[PDB]
Amino acid sequence: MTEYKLVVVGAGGVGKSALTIQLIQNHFVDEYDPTIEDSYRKQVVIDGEICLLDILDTAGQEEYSAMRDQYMRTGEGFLCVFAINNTKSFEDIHHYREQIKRVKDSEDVPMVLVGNKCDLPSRTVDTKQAQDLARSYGIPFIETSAKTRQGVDDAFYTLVREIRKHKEK
Ligand SMILES: Nc1nc2c(ncn2[C@@H]2O[C@H](COP(=O)(O)OP(=O)(O)O)[C@@H](O)[C@H]2O)c(=O)[nH]1
Ligand SMILES: [Mg+2]
Repeated sequence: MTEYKLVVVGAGGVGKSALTIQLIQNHFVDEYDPTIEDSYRKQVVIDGEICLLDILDTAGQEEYSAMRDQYMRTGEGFLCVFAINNTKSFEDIHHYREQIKRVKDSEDVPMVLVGNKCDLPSRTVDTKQAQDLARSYGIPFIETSAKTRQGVDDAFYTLVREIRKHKEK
């Protein structure tokens, strides 16, 4: 069966680890070592196709590790994550998209913009802002909550759909 290599990137503390653990293990972790970068694997059914997901949950401390460049070169799709209560994390998104495009040496890279923590009442990044950004990038935008599981499957599954279309060119 097809294996899709997904990489989750974003500013520290936006919920990259919580989103992945919720997707893989169906539970909300409220504190996960922020220096730990690992890979998680899950078999899922997306649009009737059985496939395997290999997800890399990046950590900022591990960026200049020997394996980061391998997982970056091997990654087919990227989840660009920000938190809706973190204005700076949203403002940083452009750096991550630029880095991925630079490494892939490609303008068109399968990507999805994710606004995490949508369960929280305090929101400093409005949905209109993220929608405008994703539309200018030509990528989907999905609101998620690792706590309540809202949008978690949709975020990862859409990235898989983005990967499939890129393959069919
Ligand atoms: N309320 C809420 N808190 C979250 C959500 N996602 C992550 N968090 C919390 O935000 C903090 C940082 O999460 P973490 O996964 O370690 O972020 P990371 O540094 O990107 O890996 C942790 O305390 C999480 O419990 C969410 O969807 N809702
Ligand atoms: Mg983490």
